[PDB]
Amino acid sequence: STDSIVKASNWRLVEVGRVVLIKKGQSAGKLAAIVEIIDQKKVLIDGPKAGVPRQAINLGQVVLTPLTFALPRGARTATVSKKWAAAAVCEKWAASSWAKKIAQRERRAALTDFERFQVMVLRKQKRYTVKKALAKA
Amino acid sequence: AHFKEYQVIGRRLPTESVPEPKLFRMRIFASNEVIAKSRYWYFLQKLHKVKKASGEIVSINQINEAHPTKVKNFGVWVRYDSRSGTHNMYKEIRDVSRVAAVETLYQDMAARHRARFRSIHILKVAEIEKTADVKRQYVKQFLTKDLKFPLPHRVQKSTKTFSYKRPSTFY
Amino acid sequence: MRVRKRQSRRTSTKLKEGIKKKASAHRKKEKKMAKKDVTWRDPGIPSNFPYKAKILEEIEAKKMKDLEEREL
Amino acid sequence: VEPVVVIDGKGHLVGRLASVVAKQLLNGQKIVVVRAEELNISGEFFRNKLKYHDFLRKATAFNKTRGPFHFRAPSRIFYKALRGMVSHKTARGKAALERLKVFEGIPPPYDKKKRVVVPQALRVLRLKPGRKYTTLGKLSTSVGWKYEDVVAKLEAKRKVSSAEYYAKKRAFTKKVASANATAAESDVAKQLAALGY
Amino acid sequence: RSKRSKLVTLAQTDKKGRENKERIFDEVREALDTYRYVWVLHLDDVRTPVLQEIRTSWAGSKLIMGKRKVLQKALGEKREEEYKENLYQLSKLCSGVTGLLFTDEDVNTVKEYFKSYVRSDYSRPNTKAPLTFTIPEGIVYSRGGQIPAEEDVPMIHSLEPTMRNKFEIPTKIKAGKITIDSPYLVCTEGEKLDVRQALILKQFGIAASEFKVKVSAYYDNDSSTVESTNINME
Amino acid sequence: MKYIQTEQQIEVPEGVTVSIKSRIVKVVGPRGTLTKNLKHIDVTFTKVNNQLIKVAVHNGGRKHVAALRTVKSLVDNMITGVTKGYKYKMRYVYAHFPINVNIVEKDGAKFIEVRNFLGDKKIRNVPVRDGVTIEFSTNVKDEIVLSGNSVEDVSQNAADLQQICRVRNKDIRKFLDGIYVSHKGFITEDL
RNA sequence: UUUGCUCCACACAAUAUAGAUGGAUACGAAUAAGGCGUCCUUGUGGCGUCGCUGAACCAUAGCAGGCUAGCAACGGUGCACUUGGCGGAAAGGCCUUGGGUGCUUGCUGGCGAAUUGCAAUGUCAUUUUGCGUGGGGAUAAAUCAUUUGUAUACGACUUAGA
RNA sequence: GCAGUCAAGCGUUAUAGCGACAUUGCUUUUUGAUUCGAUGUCGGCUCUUCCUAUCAUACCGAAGCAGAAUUCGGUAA
RNA sequence: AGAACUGGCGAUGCGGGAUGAACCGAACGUAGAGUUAAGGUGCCGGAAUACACGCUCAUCAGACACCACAAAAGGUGUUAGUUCAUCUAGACAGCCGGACGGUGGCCAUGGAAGUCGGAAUCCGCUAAGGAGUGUGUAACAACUCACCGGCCGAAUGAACUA
RNA sequence: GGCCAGCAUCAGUUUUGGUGGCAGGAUAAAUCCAUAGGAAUGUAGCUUGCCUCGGUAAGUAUUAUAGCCUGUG
Ligand SMILES: [Mg+2]
Ligand SMILES: [Mg+2]
Ligand SMILES: [Mg+2]
Ligand SMILES: [Mg+2]
Ligand SMILES: [Mg+2]
Repeated sequence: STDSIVKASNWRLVEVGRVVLIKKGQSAGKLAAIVEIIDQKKVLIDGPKAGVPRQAINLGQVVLTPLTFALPRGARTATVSKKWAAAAVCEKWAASSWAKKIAQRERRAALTDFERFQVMVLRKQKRYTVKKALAKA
Repeated sequence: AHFKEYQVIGRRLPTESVPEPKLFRMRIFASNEVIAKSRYWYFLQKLHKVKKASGEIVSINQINEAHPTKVKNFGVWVRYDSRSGTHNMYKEIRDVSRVAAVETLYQDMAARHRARFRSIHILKVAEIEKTADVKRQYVKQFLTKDLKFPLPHRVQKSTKTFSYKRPSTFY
Repeated sequence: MRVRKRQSRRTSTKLKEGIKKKASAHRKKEKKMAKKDVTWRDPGIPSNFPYKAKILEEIEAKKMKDLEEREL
Repeated sequence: VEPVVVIDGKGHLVGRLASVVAKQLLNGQKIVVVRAEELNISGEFFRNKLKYHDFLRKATAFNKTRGPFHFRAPSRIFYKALRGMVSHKTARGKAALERLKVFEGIPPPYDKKKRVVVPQALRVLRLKPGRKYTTLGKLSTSVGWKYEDVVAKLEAKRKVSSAEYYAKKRAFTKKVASANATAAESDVAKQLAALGY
Repeated sequence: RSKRSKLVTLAQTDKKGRENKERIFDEVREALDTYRYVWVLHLDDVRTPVLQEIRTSWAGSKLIMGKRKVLQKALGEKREEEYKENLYQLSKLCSGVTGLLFTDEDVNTVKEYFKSYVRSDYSRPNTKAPLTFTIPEGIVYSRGGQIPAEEDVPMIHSLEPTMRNKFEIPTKIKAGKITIDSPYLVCTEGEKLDVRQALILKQFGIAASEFKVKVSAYYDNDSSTVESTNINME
Repeated sequence: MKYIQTEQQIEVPEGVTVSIKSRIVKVVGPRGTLTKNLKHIDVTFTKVNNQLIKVAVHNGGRKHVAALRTVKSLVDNMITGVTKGYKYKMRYVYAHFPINVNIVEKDGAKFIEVRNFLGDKKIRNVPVRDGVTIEFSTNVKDEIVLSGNSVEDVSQNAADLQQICRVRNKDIRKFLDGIYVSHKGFITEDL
C-alpha cells in the first residue's frame, strides 16, 4: 500500500463524438452529437436520427451527457448517422436513469383524471403490502 | 442586427454619346437592403467621383454561404476611422459562415476597440485553406489533434425562488 | 484605522449646467482656432495577412493592365 | 408553498438574498432566516470593513443617541440591508417587515424544521471562481460583536445532535427502500409502472 | 505590462551577426581547397595565450575556430551536401569546442607535435584532483601555504565576503586580515571536483593539472579518406 | 489570452507517497509526513504513474497560471523536505558584549533565549516552531543549526531569530552585532 | 368593595382581521466536488450507483364523508390513559412501553342521497378575563397620611411605625 | 516675466508652422561685508467640535548617522 | 465683447430626467377600452436577477455632466492591435568556459598598471575580447560586462496604438 | 316592475393562440446522390528502433479495415 493515490474527478468532456441533449430551442429534448469544436463556447452538432439539423450551437444550450461514441472529426451528416447507428447510441441512452426520469415525467404529465384515480387505488394497495412487510422485519 | 451579405452593382446614369457606363460591384455586409444600398453609395462616393443623384443601382442580390455547416478559419482585414488616419487591423475568426464571422468582428470591435458599425470598414474576409497559415494563438489552440476539454463549475438555472437541496456544480 | 471623508458623487445641478456652458464655449473656440490656424495637412497590407502575395500580384497585374487600358 | 419558509443564510450573498426576501415579504410570505453569521459579501475583507467604518463615521453631531444606530450583529447587518429595500416608514412596509425573523445560529424551534436555499443568491452559483469574499461573522467580530464563540459552541452542539438524528433516519430509509424493492415484482407494481409510478 | 526589464549597457563593442558566420564558412570552404590535411582538434577549456602560442607554432598553416554547427555545415553535414568526397565522416567527428587545422605537413610531424605539447593549467570541474590542498590554520595568505608565509603576502580583505559566501569557507576579519579558526581542507587527491572547489583552487593560483590538445581525425585532400587518430583520448 | 489547458509535472521519487484529495496534499517519506491545504487555489491534480503527478488549470489566465507554478514549487519543496530535510546554519557575532544563546523550557514550550545583546539586560525569547530542531555547532564558534522537514517553518524560525536582535538607534556601519543566516542547505549528504 | 381569586372536567353559549382551506417534509461539509449502497487489511481505501431539480415524497375514494353484511391479514391510523428516555439558544418539543377504545378504501356486497330547482365563499379548522353545573386548592399587598436624612426645587429617593 | 538656445514628439514632400523635458541673459557679484500711500471693518473674554496640510509625544526609513545631538522623509489627529 | 437671423420661456398644466426657469417627450373638455413616446424592467417601483459576444477588481471602482483637473504625463495591472528586428549553418533565460598580445600605451602623481584626472584611442591574433562597463586595491591582484564559445532546445525581443 | 347577477346568439373596438393555400430568391444556399481530382490535425497496410506477453515514439502509404476538402452534374 505504498503507492500514491490522487482523486480523479471525472468530467464530461467537450470532444468529437460526445452525445449532447438539447435543452432549449427548436430541438429541445433531442440527442445530437458533437462533430467539431469551434471555440470554448460554441460547437457544431448533428442530430440526424432525431431530426436535429446540422448546426453551430452554443454550449449554454445543451447538456453534455455521459455517452460518447467513435466519430471522425468534421464527419458529414450521413456518416454521423451511420456511426451513430453502429454505436447504438439510442439504446444506451434509453437504458439510463436520466432517460427514464424524462419518460416518467412525460407519462405522469400525460395521465388523465380516471388514471390518477387508478394510480391512487394502486398506491394504497402497494402501501398496505409494504407496511405489512415492514412490520415483520 | 444579424448580418447578411449582398452584392450591389451600380453605374452612372447614361448620358448623350456615353451609353454603357462601367458597372461597379461591391460586397456589403448589412442587416437589410436599404442599409446595404446606403453603404454602397457611401463607398462609391468615397472612392470614385460618383454621386447617388447621378447614378443608379443596377442590381442587388443576397449571397449565401456555400458550405454553412463547415467550420472554417477566417482572416479579417479591417480599418477604422481615426484622427491619425486609416489604421489597418488583421484578426482571425473561427466560424461556419462569413456573416457569423463578421457579426463576431463587429461585436468584438464594440467590446475592445469601442468602435461602431459606421466607423468600421471591412476590407477583406478570406477563408484560410491551410491550417499552417493560422497565426493567432487564440485560434491555433483549437486546432490541436483530438482536442478534449471539460467545463468545470456548471451553474444550473433555477425555475423556483427556493430550492430544497444544496446545488452541485459537478459536470 | 481612522476612515476619512469620501467625496460625494451625487450630481449637482449647478455644476452640470455650468459644464454644459463650458463645453459649448470650448467647442466654439476650437472651431474658431481650426478655421484660423496655419498648419500643413495608406497603411497598405498588414504584415500578418496570409494572402499578401496574392494581393500584391493582383495589384501589379491591375497596374500592367491599366497602363495599356488608357493608351489603347 | 409553505406557510413559513426557513432560509439557511450560509453561503448566500447579502444583497441578492435581501432583495429576494424583501420582495417575498411584500408579496405576503412569512420568512425565517437562520445562520446569519455564515452569510457572504462579495469583495475582500478589508474593503467590507472599510465600508462598515464609513457607516460608523455617520452620527448626529449634537446628540449621538439620535443618530444612525450601528448594530454590530450579523442578523442586524442583514436586517439593515433588507430594511433599505423595504419602504419601512409606511404601514404596508412595517407589516411586510413583521413577516420576517432573522437569527444567528439555529435556535429552537427551527432546528427540527426544514431549511431551504435561494439559488439566485448563492455564492458558489453567482461569484466567478477566484473572486474574494467576506464572511459576516468575522466582519461583525472585527466591528464589535461579542458572541461569535457562544454561537459557534451552540452550533457545534446542534450539529452533533442533528448528525445522530440523520444516522437514525438514514437507517430507516435503508429499511423502507429495501422492503419497497421486494414489492416491485408484483402485478400492482407493474401497473403502477405502466401508469408512471 | 509586468515583464522583466532588460539591462542597458553603454559599451564600445556590438554583437556579431550572420555575416561573420558566413565569413568563417567561406574561409573554411576555401581552406579545404588550399591545404591538403584537415585535422579535427578538441580544445575545451583552453586559454587564449595557449591558443595563440599554438597558432604561432603552426605558422604557415590555418587554425579556424567558430560554431560547431557552422563548421559542420561548411564541411558538409550529409553525403549529398559535402564539399569534398568522404568529408562528412570528418564533419560528424567534430564535437565540443572544435578547431580545424588546415596544413601541408607530414602526418607523423603533426602527430608528434600534438603528442609532445603539454602545458600546466587550472583544474576544471568534473576532473580528477591533481593534489590535496588545505588552507593552513591562522591568517590566510595569498597562496595559502604553497609558498612560505614570510615570502607570501596576506589575502586582501575585499575577498572575505567572496570566501565566506561563494566558497562557503568559515572566515573572520581580524585587524583587516582574513583568518580561519581551523585548517580547511579544500580537496583530496583523486576526487571529482565541483565548481566551488575549482573556484577555490583558481583563487589560490594552484595549477597542477595538465592541458593537452585532443586530436580526433584528419582528412587527406587527394586520398579522400579519413583516418582516426585517437590522440590523448584516455 | 484564456489558454485552454496549462499543466505542470511533479516528480515523485521512490521513497515518497503522495495522497491528494480535495486539494489537501499529504506527503509521506523516510523522514516523516507533511500536510498542505491548497483550497485557496483552483487546480486539478491527476496521477499519471507512481512517479509522476500532473497539476493543471483549465481555461485560465495569467494570474491563474502563476498560481499553478507556485503550487508545483510548493509540492516539490514538501517532497524535498521529507526526503532530504532542510538545514539553516546561523552565526552570531559581536564586538564587545558576548551574546549568550541557550535553549530554555517555559512549561515545555522550547524557547531560544538570547542574552547580553549589546549589553542589554532584556532577555529575548524566540519560540521554536513545531517540527524544528535547534542544535549548537560542535567545534564551530557561535553557530546555531535549525533543522526540519518544513522549509517554511525552518526559514521563518531563522528569520524570527535574526529579527529579534535588530540594532536600534545606532549606526550599522559601525555596530555589527547580530545573528545572521550563514548557510541554507539540506540535512542528508549521502553524496 | 352584598363570596372576592385561580386553575380540572361535563352541559349551553359566543369567538377565530396585514389575511387557514391536504403536510413548514430537520445531517453536516465541499462545489477544480459530493450523496447513497456494498466490501476490506477502516483509509485522503476498492467497487457499484445517483444528479442534469420539489414536474418530488408522503397523503389523497366513502351524507364536508351516513347506516349495515362479509373476506383476507396481525398491519395502518385517531383518542383518552399509562412506561421509560432525551431536549435550556427563545428547552415548551422529540422519541418510547403496555393495554383499552373507534375507523380502516387491502378485497367483495346491500341500503341512503334528489326540490340549494343552471352558479352565487354558500359558512365546516385552535383558543375562550362570559355565564350556569360542580368535585379539589390559597387566605395578600401597594399608595396617601405620619416619619428619617445617607436624599431633595417639586415630584422622586432612602428610612421607621399595629 | 520677457528675449533666446536645444529637441522627444506634432506636422509634411513645400528642412514652413507648433512644441514637453533641459538651458542661457536681465533681475543679482564674487572673499561670508554691511521702514515709501493696504480707502474700509478689527480685536478681546467664555466655551465646543472638526481637518491634517504633524510642532511635540509613538513607531519606522535615509544621511560621514562613532557616541551625544541634529537634518530630511514615511505611517499617524 | 460687438452685430444679424432663427427657436424656447414669461401667460403653460401633463409623462420622464430622484429633486429643479430654460434638458428629453408631449401641449390640456368629461369618461371607457386599446397602443405608445421619452425613460426604464435586482428591491424600494409598474416592467426579463432575459438571451448573446467581449472588457474591468479600484486600502472608499463605476453606473456624470463628453468641459476642466490632463502634462495622450506616470504604472513590473490586464486585453487586443501595428511596425520592426533575432532564430535548428540554434530564439530568449540560465550555468559553465574564454575574455588575449605590443602594454604598466603618453602626460601627470607620493602613489595612479582599463577603472582620481587631461588628451590620443592604434596595431596584432582572433570565435571574440573597449588603450575598458562597474565592484575593488595605497598601487597591483581578484571579480565583473561589452563580446565569443559549450550545454540546453522553439519561439523571443524592442518601440508604438487602442 | 325595482335591485344584483349567469348563459347563449350578434354588432363595434381590440388583445392572444392553432391550422391551411400560395409567390419569390443561385426557381434559396445546404443535406443527399453520382463523378473527377486533392491534401492532412494522415485511415488501413508496410519498414525500423527497442519498448508490460504489442501498446507505443518516426518514415512511407492517399481509402485501403476511418474519413475529410474542392470542382462538375
Ligand atoms: Mg357510498
Ligand atoms: Mg499625512
Ligand atoms: Mg415590480
Ligand atoms: Mg483640484
Ligand atoms: Mg366580437
